[PDB]
Amino acid sequence: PSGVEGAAFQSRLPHDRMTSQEAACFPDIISGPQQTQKVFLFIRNRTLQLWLDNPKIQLTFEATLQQLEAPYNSDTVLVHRVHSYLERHGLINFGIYKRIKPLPTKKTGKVIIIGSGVSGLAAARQLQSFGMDVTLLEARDRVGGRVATFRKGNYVADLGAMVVTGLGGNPMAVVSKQVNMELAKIKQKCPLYEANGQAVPKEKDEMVEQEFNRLLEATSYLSHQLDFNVLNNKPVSLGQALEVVIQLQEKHVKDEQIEHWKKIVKTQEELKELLNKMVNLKEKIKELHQQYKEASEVKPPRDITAEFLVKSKHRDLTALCKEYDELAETQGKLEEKLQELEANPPSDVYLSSRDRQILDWHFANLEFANATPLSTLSLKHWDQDDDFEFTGSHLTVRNGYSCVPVALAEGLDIKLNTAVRQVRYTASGCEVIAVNTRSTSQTFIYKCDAVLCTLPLGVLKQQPPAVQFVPPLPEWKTSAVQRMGFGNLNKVVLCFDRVFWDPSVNLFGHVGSTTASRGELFLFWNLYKAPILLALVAGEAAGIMENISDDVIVGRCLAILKGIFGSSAVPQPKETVVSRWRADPWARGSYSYVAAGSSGNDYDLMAQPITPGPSIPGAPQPIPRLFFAGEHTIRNYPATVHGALLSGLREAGRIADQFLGAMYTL
Amino acid sequence: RKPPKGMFLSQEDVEAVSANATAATTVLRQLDMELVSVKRQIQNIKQTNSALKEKLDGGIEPYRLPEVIQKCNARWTTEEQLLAVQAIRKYGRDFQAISDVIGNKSVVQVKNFFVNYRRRFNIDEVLQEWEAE
Ligand SMILES: Cc1cc2nc3c(=O)[nH]c(=O)nc-3n(C[C@H](O)[C@H](O)[C@H](O)COP(=O)(O)OP(=O)(O)OC[C@H]3O[C@@H](n4cnc5c(N)ncnc54)[C@H](O)[C@@H]3O)c2cc1C
Ligand SMILES: CCOCc1cccc(NC(=O)c2cc3sccc3n2C)c1COc1ccc(OC[C@@H]2CCNC2)cc1
Repeated sequence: PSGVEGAAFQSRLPHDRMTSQEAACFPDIISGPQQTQKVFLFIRNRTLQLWLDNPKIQLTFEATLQQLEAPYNSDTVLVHRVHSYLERHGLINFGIYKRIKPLPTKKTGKVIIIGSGVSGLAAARQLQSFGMDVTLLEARDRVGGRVATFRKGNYVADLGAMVVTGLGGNPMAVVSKQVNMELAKIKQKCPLYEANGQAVPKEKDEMVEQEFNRLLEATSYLSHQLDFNVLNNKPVSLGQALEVVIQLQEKHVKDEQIEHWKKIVKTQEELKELLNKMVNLKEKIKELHQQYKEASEVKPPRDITAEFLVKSKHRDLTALCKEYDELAETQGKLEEKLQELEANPPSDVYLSSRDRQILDWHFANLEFANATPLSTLSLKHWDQDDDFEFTGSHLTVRNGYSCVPVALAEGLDIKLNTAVRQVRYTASGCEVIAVNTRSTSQTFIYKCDAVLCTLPLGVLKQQPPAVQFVPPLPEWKTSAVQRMGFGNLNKVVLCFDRVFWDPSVNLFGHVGSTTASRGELFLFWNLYKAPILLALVAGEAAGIMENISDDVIVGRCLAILKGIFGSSAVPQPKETVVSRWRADPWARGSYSYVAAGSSGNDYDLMAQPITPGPSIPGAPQPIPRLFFAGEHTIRNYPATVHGALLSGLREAGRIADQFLGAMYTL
Repeated sequence: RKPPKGMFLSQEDVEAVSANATAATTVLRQLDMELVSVKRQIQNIKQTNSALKEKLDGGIEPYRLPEVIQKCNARWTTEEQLLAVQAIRKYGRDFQAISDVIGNKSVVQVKNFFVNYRRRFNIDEVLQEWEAE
């Protein structure tokens, strides 16, 4: 994907098409002739290209126009409208750049942003870029929110967001050019090591992996073509579907066994009547035989009745024995047809024992990817964001992912250690109430024209509430938060003296001994240049591991990865840290997931800003005062950092469009 | 619109597994019972089989007797019509079961032995007491 169109792809827009948003902004173009919207499309993704070839500097309207050409540079009022459209919604001139034109001397309007997570930093950074004053309010003593790197000495390991998922169509493909981000590459191959400590053979790996995958598309079949969705008036989760396709497959294996042995017997007793008819054919071969020979011992001469008797009974033996022989060959074609019907037994079991704790390992890292047990994931919608996943391959950030938010926080006033306990909004304005989180008596009152809420969805689910809204949020939002899922997954990072593992493998797994513990330290990660290994606790294990001590968790670590590489082959780590995200009051979880009974629409519902009621009854209805960003907001890029900053960018654009007006709709 | 591999999923069973909580276990368990059931039926029938398979030891070979080699003869001496009318008295219209007892007459010259020496041998009168019984 290159040319002026490669910008359109990289910017997550169609090329030959026109999105609903630019339709709202450019209704004349979309309702007009085909040619005019074609030229508009060109102008759009062209200026996109110019921004994408050098993200490290702001491109102005005077930077583009002269680099267009007829008959595209002919209409300037339109290229002004498209440039002033794109920077507004953060498709161009976003993130970190050096701006040629120094900022407005006086700001316009006021918004305060709750929380310094990357979505909040994007929103505030571009709102400042737009000529508004912004202030950021953090409960934490540091920025970055759910991107958190551990840095001690040369040891850096991130407990938050680690890998970027593809660079194709990634907004952070440009920030990786804006900030110093050395993107290394994970290596896809994962060896699975059993509970004994020695690796699983390759044939078993392939067998269980393809089986696993095919159970997944089995579930997809259940949803889409069989509409197996509600059960007992309750929505089904892909955990339940996985167990029902597993059960159906085991069931089949059984009933094909029975189908096989039924026909081996039903050809076998069809041998009964035949050789019963053989025994009671033979005994009369004997009786008639001594009849014949006692007839032939009558000695000549004979009257023709006796000669008749001997020759007739002679034929009666010489047509009887042939109906012994032909069905010794009819028999003879039956009884040797039972040992090949024996020699093709159907598979003894659908699935055996030890392999279930391997396929359980695959299920486990599935529960890791979604940060929740498969019991909770909506079967229909859990993969809904898979269509929008990027191209290229997943890249780790070795110097730590905290380099990007601290890079954004440059130039903004972040007020750290101030926890917002109340958000108060009406038609005249907003005032939020904060508390210094060190000395909790000290209270702060901020007033502004709008507030943008980056609060993680876990803290919004908190009951009794950590942040009170006056007036309370409307039911349609609060219930959307209630039915949305929030997952948990945690990392144990271990710091040794040197590498006792294979430097070639970046990640290696360990299969648990039961379905219940399948998420317990199932895979380990060597992605870092220091002697750093970090194992992931996920699934339902992550929730249980938080309330038990750290030294027993690292104890279970070293226990596991001793039997992997040998007992003396491991040191004991200099220092270790474990994450507990669900216990974090500023997280209350890890990232979101669509729960059973939820859907993608809920994300949409959580993006919708909230307008107050009219102050004086009978007044013109007020302006939306309260806005929402964060990973739980962007629908088709949820639970990612790129999705977060995309939300922050778009609602920086929406805040601006409301309080600065939109001059690009002419 | 089809399962990805040799997995089988279609409506009629999934409702049988979802009928209640234990429908899975109760649906595979009586299948296991019906499996070992017919399996013991097998081993039973095997064991009855080997018994009369033992009863068939030696085949019929002591009761086989050498086959007669002969050439078909055109005419008749007087014995094989006295043989013939007796053979059709016991047998009737089964001719290759007559051609054999005579033995020097192949099949087809037994049937033209049904329309010529007839009212002499009174053959249709001897043919219906093979029909009476
Ligand atoms: C273990 C883990 C691994 C992850 N790995 C990846 C990954 O590999 N790739 C990826 O794309 N994404 C990953 N993510 C998810 C990603 O980190 C998040 O989606 C994103 O960083 C969240 O940004 P945010 O601004 O939306 O939320 P946050 O970063 O949580 O921002 C919210 C901020 O508000 C503050 N706050 C909370 N309560 C209050 C309060 N009462 N008053 C004032 N301030 C408050 C918080 O301190 C926080 O700083 C991972 C997440 C976890 C937990
Ligand atoms: C392609 C297989 O690569 C294996 C591998 C190795 C090392 C790190 C990671 N990957 C990671 O460490 C990782 C990447 C991302 S993005 C959000 C979380 C997260 N995690 C844990 C991976 C797997 O990559 C993904 C993992 C989870 C995931 O989730 C899908 C989205 C997130 C929630 N909603 C659907 C997507 C890719």
